[PDB]
Amino acid sequence: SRDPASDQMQHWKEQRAAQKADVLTTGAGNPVGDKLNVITVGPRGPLLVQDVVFTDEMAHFDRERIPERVVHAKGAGAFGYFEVTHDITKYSKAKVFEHIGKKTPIAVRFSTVAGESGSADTVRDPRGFAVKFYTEDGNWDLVGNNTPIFFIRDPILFPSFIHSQKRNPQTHLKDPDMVWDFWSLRPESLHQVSFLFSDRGIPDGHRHMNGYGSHTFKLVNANGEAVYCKFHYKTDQGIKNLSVEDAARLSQEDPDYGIRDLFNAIATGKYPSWTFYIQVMTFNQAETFPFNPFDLTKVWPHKDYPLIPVGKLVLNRNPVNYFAEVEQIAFDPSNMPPGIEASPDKMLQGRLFAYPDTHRHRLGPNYLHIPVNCPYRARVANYQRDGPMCMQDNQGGAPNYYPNSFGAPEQQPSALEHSIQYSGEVRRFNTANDDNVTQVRAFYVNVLNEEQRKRLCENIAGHLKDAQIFIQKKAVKNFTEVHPDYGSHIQALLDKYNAE
Amino acid sequence: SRDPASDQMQHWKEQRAAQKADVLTTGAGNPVGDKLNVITVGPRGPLLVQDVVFTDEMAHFDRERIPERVVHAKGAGAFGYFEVTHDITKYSKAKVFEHIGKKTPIAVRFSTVAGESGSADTVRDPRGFAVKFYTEDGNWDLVGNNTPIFFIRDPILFPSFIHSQKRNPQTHLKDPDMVWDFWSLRPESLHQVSFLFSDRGIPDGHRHMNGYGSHTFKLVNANGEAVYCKFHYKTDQGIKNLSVEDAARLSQEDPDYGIRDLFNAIATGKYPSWTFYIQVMTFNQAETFPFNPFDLTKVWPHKDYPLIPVGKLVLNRNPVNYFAEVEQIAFDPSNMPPGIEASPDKMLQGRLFAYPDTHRHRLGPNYLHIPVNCPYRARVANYQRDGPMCMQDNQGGAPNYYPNSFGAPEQQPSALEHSIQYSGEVRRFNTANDDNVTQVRAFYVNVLNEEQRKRLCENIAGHLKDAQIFIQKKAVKNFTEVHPDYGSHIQALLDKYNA
Amino acid sequence: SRDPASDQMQHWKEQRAAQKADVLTTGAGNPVGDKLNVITVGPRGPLLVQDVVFTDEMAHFDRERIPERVVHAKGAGAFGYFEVTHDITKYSKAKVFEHIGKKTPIAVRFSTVAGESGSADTVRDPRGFAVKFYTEDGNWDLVGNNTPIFFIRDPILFPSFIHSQKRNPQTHLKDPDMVWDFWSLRPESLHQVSFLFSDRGIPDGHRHMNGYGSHTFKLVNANGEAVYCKFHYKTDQGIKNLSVEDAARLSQEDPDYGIRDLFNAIATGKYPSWTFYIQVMTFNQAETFPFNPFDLTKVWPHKDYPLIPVGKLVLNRNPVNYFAEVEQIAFDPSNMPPGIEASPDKMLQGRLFAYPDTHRHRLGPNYLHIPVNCPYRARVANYQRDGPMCMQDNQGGAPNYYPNSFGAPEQQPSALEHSIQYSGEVRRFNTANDDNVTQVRAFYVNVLNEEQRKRLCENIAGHLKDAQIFIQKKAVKNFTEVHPDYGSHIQALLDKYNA
Amino acid sequence: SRDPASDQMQHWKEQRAAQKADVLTTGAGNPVGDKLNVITVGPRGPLLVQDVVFTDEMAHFDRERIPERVVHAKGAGAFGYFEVTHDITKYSKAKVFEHIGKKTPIAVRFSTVAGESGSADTVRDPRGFAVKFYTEDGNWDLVGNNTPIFFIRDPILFPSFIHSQKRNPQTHLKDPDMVWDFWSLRPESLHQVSFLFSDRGIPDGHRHMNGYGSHTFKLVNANGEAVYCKFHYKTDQGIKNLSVEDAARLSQEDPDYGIRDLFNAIATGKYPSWTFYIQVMTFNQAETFPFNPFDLTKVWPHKDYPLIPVGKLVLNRNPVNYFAEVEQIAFDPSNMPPGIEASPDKMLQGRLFAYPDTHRHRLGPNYLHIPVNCPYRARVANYQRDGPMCMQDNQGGAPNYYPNSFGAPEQQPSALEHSIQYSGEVRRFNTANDDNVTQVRAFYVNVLNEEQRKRLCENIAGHLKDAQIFIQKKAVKNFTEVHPDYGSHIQALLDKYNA
Ligand code: HEM
Repeated sequence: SRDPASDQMQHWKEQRAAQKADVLTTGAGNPVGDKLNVITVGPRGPLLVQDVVFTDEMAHFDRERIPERVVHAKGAGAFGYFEVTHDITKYSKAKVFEHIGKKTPIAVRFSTVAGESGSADTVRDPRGFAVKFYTEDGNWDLVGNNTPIFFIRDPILFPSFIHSQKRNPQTHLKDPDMVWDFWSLRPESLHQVSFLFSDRGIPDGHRHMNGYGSHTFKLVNANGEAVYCKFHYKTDQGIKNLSVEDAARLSQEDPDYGIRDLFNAIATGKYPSWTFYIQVMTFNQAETFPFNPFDLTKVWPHKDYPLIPVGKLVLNRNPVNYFAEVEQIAFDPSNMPPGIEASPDKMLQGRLFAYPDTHRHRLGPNYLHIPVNCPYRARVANYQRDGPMCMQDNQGGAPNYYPNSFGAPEQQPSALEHSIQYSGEVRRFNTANDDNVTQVRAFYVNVLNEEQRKRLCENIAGHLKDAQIFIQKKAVKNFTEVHPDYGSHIQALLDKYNAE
Repeated sequence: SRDPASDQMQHWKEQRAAQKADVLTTGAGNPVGDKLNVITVGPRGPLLVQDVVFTDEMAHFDRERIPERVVHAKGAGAFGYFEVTHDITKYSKAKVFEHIGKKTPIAVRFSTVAGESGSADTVRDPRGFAVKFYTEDGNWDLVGNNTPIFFIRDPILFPSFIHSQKRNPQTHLKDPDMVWDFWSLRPESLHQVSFLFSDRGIPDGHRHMNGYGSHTFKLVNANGEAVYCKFHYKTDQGIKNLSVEDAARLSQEDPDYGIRDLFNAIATGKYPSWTFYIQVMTFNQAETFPFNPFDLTKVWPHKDYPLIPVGKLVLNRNPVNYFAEVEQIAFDPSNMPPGIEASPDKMLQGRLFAYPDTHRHRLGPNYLHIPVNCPYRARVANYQRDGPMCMQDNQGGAPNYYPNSFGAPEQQPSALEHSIQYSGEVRRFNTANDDNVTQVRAFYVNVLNEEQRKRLCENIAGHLKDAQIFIQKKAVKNFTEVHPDYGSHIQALLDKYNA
Repeated sequence: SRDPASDQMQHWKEQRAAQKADVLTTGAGNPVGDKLNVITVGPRGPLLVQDVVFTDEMAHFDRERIPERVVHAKGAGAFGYFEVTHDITKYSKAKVFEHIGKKTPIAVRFSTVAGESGSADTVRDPRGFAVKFYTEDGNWDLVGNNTPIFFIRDPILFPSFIHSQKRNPQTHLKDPDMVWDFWSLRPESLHQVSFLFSDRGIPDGHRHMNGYGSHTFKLVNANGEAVYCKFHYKTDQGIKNLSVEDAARLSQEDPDYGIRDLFNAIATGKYPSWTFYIQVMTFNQAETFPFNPFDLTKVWPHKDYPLIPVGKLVLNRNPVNYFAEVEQIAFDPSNMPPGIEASPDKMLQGRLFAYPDTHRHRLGPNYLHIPVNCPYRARVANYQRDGPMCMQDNQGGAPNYYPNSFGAPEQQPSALEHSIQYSGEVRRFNTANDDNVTQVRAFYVNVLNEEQRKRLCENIAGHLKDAQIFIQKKAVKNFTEVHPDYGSHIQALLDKYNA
Repeated sequence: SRDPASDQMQHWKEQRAAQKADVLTTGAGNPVGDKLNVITVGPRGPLLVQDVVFTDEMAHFDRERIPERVVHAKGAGAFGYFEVTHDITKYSKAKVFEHIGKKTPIAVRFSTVAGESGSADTVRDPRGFAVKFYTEDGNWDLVGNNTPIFFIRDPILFPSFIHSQKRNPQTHLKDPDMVWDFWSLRPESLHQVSFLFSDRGIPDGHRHMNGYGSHTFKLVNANGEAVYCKFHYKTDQGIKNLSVEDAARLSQEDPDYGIRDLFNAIATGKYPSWTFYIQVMTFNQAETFPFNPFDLTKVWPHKDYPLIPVGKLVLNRNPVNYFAEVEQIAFDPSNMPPGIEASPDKMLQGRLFAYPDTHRHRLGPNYLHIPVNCPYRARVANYQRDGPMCMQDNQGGAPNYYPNSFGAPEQQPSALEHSIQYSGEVRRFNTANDDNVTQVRAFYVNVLNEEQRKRLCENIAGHLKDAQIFIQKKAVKNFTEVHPDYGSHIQALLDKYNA
């Protein structure tokens, strides 16, 4: 008897008490007489095409892999439910918040960012925290990170930013030169960078980290009244991080540390919890705000905008088949039921398209048919048909054009989006200098203390030292802008490494 | 009011008595407030990405199409069942023939060959007749034509043959030069060609034609006793053909004539029936045979090898969704359950690979998950895992390696194939001159009569006339070899057009 | 002898003078000893996997097909060039209009709409006229129709519209009930419908018809000044249309009529020509305009906005390989270089996404790498990388992020788009009643005459008759709205067939 | 300053002396005015679809990934050439061995086995060593490992094996239970296992390990004379392995150790070298052979079958774009030009299908079009056409069927394969007990010494200990068979960890 995660097979066999083994068939259901030997003419003769038992299995085996997530490749999954503990209907009408005590099945997948499919879990990198709500009014995907902000505030830079974080095109190796060249050119990433290289940079598992929606969403109540908000879910298991020494060791001792940890916790009745809160901001305050409420590189102070309890997030069920329930799960930020809408956030606007579009590539056009993704707690009925690998009945033989005089599904005028009044030219408004220091300075100071500030600079210089000097300079100048000590301290550390 | 096929929508609505209209939702299940208008900034402003309702619908619509079958593109489908009427267990042990009265669900798809997705039904071209059996011991796919023979007897020429029958690479139009060049170079196709251009060349619907497995298959009884055979299923609706004049008209009047014809039949309780027969040849007669018993360009005479009743084939249900139940159904000749095996037939040997292979591209690696294809009458339990669009539970968390000491599915020693002894060199044995006239002559003479003979020659000349002269010559030479009158009669008609 | 199209193979062979035949290799380049026979153990033995020559060919053959266009499936292509004859640089700064006498290689593909890959050419249906300009400032695609307007003015209905125009979900047969139920619910379709069922409904070939960009575009000169416009290209061969009878016959006699006709013309130095014109409208008139200048269901009168000659369109080259140069060619209405931009036109706004989106599914994510589609007359240099089937050098080992301090490509501030001021709410503005009879009436009256009016109603009634009475009424109510005579005349004809 | 590998971007910038930066364009070649800001209505307004610049870049970025190799995912690549140093023409007629001094361009990709794309290099696992020769007679792919043998000898077990080597279906974590349960059930794996857990198990880079073809191949000379053989390429840099402690540290310090190490070597004119040898066995000795000459779990003793020098392998060129030149390169063992053929080896037989098949899925049906894969030193001319992403001219408008009378490519009777006479029943001959200890016992003793023995038993026990007891027992049992001391020693170590 070892950890539950190790006795998977042992427990699976223990479930089959007196039941005899199933009959080994092919793909079509035909039984196999011998699957341990290939057909040949003579004991030492060639293999003939006749062996359809071989090909069948082989062929499929040849198609086991699928393209990995362009980002957030390495991750882990689990299931549970979401419970409403407080009434916040005066803000949103969403069926998911209907009444207290209302439980809604959910799905969650944690992950890293730049790391590829075989990468290690315990490494400095933001964390992925996506939640899928199977509500009556359709599925609701809340794709969030473990940090309330981000490096850039314009989607048009994302493809590049990520490129910089990955491997070099020619060498296929991590390139500090790329990582900092971009960062040193986009001083807006300062905030997030400070947060990334801090202690929260390497959480001690998926259960010891918080979660935020990150972007600014919009909420609408049964009276068409709208208000902005931010989603936050605090770990009831406490915030815990691994030291640079431990993460590095575990990095190779157990690359799937995060995976194992989560699985064993659940398998042993140690179901992980998270508390759901929302920060509210009326339209009025939205203006008075000293910054761009929709600037992903900014946060909403808890003093002027306190968190409001909403419910609880609980994970009490591991997946049965990783590939089918995790690797295949897809979250779409556009999946928002009535009561929840988007906002003028550029990064959010650009995300409304990237995901569904990429899913049609990674999984397929009809990826919403795969169980995990299928909105079973709803009733899909529209005018879409066909597509490769079309499961179900393709909606049978119902009219496939709207409108029509034959009782086919109709639109519901109560599901209408909220309307806002905008005005101005239609152009590319430069947001490069939307103040990339203030909020950062307040963080380096008040938020952190001596120890942290020291460790932080250390963490940074340890990495930034491996870049060219001309890049090192730019970065420091940006850091100095945040605070004179923030810059110098790093400079001092670099001089040491640069020395020898 | 009108034919049931025309009142589809009307009947669908009629089925919804008091029921109210379902709520229109996006793909994720989210309800729509208005699907008749896109979101814009101002009544005359641009469109914004925010409208996911629009993109959701559009995006999917942009991915409705899938690659059509490389062959037998235009077809029709229907469902029914197979019923055993006579006991033939002394030949095969297949669970499908188990006991008399045993009914097994089946699927059928009729089709043409060269014609693309938008082609017309009533056209001179072989007909496709595939039957999928959902038996306990797995799915059984009997893919067959409406003709007992074929043009070539070697798979390595199929790709070319089909090419010659399709459009020209540069112009994209049917090229008579291509069609006859290949045929004039492969006299073995004479048999099938003679069949093709005869009256049966254009059946009057899919219900008035017979079906054959064509290939020589092997049967294995409960005692490891093997014997060869050939499947035949006769139309209980009689054999009817359309005249050149009629087929031409219908070719444009109603291109989907076949589809509509079948659909209304079933819809009107006029369920089509087919009688199942099998020709048995023992291993002994297998040698005595004057030809190659596995030669696809040769038939088994009903005199020496009479048909043996097996059962009935009935189609009593139209598909609910064409794309889902028909355009997506896949048939694999490899799908043969215990009791039925393949044979040394080259053309079939090459067919054992091509289908499953082509299916993984047309539909996908896990196409066997698509309902119509999934062998629901059996229990799939192996060590295959993953693959794009993986439905089901991927077999859950069960051992994924054989062997193993954890109770995973095991092989069944009783499903072992039948063993045969072979011997000789492993090379490319030329089968180009395996006699391409003997049976063909006996066809042109005894099988047909004055009228048919005349019409046939006419049908041929009418087509071959559009090809180059030097090609015409070669073809005539090959016909003359079948029968002196066969050729000359053609040559005569040709001179007229050519003149 | 015969037409150049029929003697394809012949001329190809004639091109190989004393040149000996190339050596037949496999896929990887290895020579083939015999491709006419498969490998087996003994003459009558089974086939073995060893024969990779067989599999290599067979497999590929099993993957020849690819999803056909979701719309405008059946088409024909040709190549030529565009030449500027008049100076309009005072309107647009586009490099393609740079100076008079400037020639720019082009690509063109004609098509139908609902008809699948196998359908016939000579059929009542709007025609597709796309043009690809291989300019220095990138490729510019001018995806147009043979009609200046369309059935609907909102993209969110298109999916549905094309659905109704196609096959029934269950029967898979054209369904008049759908076709008219939709049209009868969207009176905005009247205009185009009236045009479609007119004599221009079935052009005699692709060379005897006009083309228009249909949508309203925006033009910007070297001084940031922008004006709206509409593209029209008239056939220098004249407007010719086949009669109902003729088209019907040809619909089956030669389903590739349009393909054959165009190929031969080019083949015999009868290079088809079209003249390029443009309708200009300043921002001022854009307001005064009694209608919505961006309403695809409207037209700009020639009296108020005359056509202005710009250049000539010449097709002087047939494709060498249909599949490679035509079936694979992709047009993106989004591909507009500096000097030409989009407009508030909802229909056009939605198209900006639909095309590139579907191309990545039909052909692949790197379809811009396919020769015909690649913008060879320009230098592609960005930060995009990887992707399935990545041809070229994936841009070598260059910085793949922007910005950077390493010399990678930089943005050109001279290629900025034109900025326009907007304002208002962001919602779905209902544009279902933007007047659907005023211009339509002006067409039925002044545009046509006695004959055409008679023929039109005839054409319509002949079709709308096969629909359900309750549906028949609706349509008529709509036609009566356009003109009392328009509706009644149809009504009269209907009562006849309904009898 | 730093290693060449780190100063990539720097050196690329250096190459661009006085040249200005290229113009940043979209996919279609259209220039971009600002790629640092998305278009929105007002500074804080929503984003609109008009931003094709955004969508273009975005959409593509969304399709950057492609399925990774099912096996050997984490690897490195490089280019160089092969040079014949010795004459062996008396054995094979392959154009690559033509004459001494003949240089042929080659491609190489080294790799691990179970580890995924992001895994670490310095890990205990066999090493991938594939070579692609761009010969005149087509491409020749010699796909080999760093070990001369393998765990299993029948391909039908491969899928399972690899399954056991990877992650658990439920937990997704390596499962020592799976790894050993299979291994303990297939005693034939012993040989390879012993090698894997020896010091050669974790090579210090790709340049310090040897390469073998592993399988038994057949050679044919100009006079149809055939002999069997084995391929071996020793490293001219000597064999060097990292310690368990060292590999463990590098395993996290630099997971791309192997990639980096190789790149730099080449970048600093330290071009790695490998010598090519072959082991010949006539048909006669093939029989007298105490074992099955085609048993992949056996090796050919250098005393009875000495290495024969053939040439030199050199790698003098790094890739420019990893994705394009390395991640996309595909090696097909089937690719073997005249002179080199396969053998009855079951493991090889099954590989003749697996690769070309898996490639058609991972890259595409026309993957042989991607440069690195295209056989540029040969002329591809066959009868294959179409296929998704069809680059080139699809062979233009040439006859697409065989045979034909128009000068299309023709087969070369001199490229016919070598024929062998086989005899016996066609069934699944069990090969589970083909002696799994003899050659292993010889390895454990004479091959290794005290140190190695101890270190091997150590390395094994270190891993085998994390498996269930019952599994531990079976393993030891198998080990004991090899040699009493082999098993006991392991039993000893085990007892300690177990207690
Ligand atoms: C908003 C409505 C429309 C939508 C969403 C739409 C969508 C499409 C799509 C998805 C394709 C398939 C592209 C491919 O796979 O190659 C297509 C092709 C085509 N469409 Fe439309 N279309 C619309 C309106 C029109 C109109 C009004 C015209 C003419 C101005 C037109 C002319 C064509 C032509 C010529 C093609 C063939 C281009 C090619 O082969 O790539 N379409 N359309």
